[PDB]
Amino acid sequence: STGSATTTPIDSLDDAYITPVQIGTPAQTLNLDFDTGSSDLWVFSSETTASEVDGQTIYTPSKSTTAKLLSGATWSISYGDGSSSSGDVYTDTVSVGGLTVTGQAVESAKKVSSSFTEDSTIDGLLGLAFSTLNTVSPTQQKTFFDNAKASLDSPVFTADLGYHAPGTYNFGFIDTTAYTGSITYTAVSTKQGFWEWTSTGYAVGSGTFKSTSIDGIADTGTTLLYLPATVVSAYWAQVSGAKSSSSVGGYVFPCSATLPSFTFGVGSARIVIPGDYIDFGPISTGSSSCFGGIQSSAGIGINIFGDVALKAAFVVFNGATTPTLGFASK
Repeated sequence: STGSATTTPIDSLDDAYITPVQIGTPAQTLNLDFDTGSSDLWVFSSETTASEVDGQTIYTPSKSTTAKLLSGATWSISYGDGSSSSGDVYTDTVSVGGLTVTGQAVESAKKVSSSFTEDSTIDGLLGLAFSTLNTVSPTQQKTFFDNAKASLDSPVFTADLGYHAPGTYNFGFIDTTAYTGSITYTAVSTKQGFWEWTSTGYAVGSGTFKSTSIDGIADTGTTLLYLPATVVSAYWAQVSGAKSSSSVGGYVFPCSATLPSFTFGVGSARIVIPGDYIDFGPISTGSSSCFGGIQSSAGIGINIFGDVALKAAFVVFNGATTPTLGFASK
C-alpha cells in the first residue's frame, strides 16, 4: 500500500504545516501537524477542557463506531518550545492520503497548553519519530508509520515541504518526479528516538564550504534551523545590522536586508537554503526588525534541522531495518 497527502502552511510564514487525517468511522477529518521530532498522535477532542478549545476541529470518539477506549492508558508530553498536552487514549482507524491503519492509538487531549489553544489551525500532532519516544503509559504505543510499515510497498515516508506553498507527505514510495538529481543517503542514530544524522558542513552565501560534523535531527515539527553558535554567528555576520537580541530571543535583522543563502552538507552533496527562506518577518506587527530563521541551538542541547532546512529538500525517512535519511535538491 501507499498514501499521499498534501501538507499546507498554516500561515504566511510557514510557521508549521497541516495535513488532513481521517479518524474513525464515519471519518472525522482533522488537520494535524506531522512531526518527525515526536512520536505521539494526539488530537483535540470532545474530552478537551472546553476553555482550552478555540476554533480547532475535535475528534469525538463516541461518534466513531470503531473507537475503543484503551483502558488505563494515559499520555503526557512536553515539547522543546515549552508547550504540552495530556489525556487518555483510544484505538481507532486512521487514514492518511488513502493509507489506512486499524487499531492506531489516538491520544485524546484532556488538557493542552496555551500555545495549542491559541493556534486554531492545528487540531493535533501526528508523530513520526521512533516509537521509543511515545509517551503512552503503561503500555507504549506505536506511531502511525510504525503500524503501517509492514503493509507499505517500501518502508519509507517522504517529506516535501513547500516554501510559502503546499507540499506533500508520501508513505510507502519515493516519487522520482518530485526532486532533481539524486538522493544522497546518510546514516541515522536512533539512540535518542529521533531521525538523528550528521551533516558534513556548511557554507554561507557564496562563501567556501566549511567541512565540519554537525549532529542534529530532521524535525518537521520545528519551524526554524537551530545550529551551533559558531555556525549561526558566521551566518548573521554576513547581514548588515543583524544581532542577537536577548529581549526578542534570538537573532534579528533589518527587514530591509537581502539575506544570503545557507548551504548544508549531506555526505558529499549540498542542500542550498535560499536567503528568503530565512526571513521570518517582523518581530511584532509593523516593526522593521525581522526574526531570523537560523538560530543558535546552544540552549537546546541538540541541533535541529527544522522546516527552514527541510523545505529546501526532498527528504526520505527510510524506516528499513537500519534506518537512514535521504536528501535531494528539488
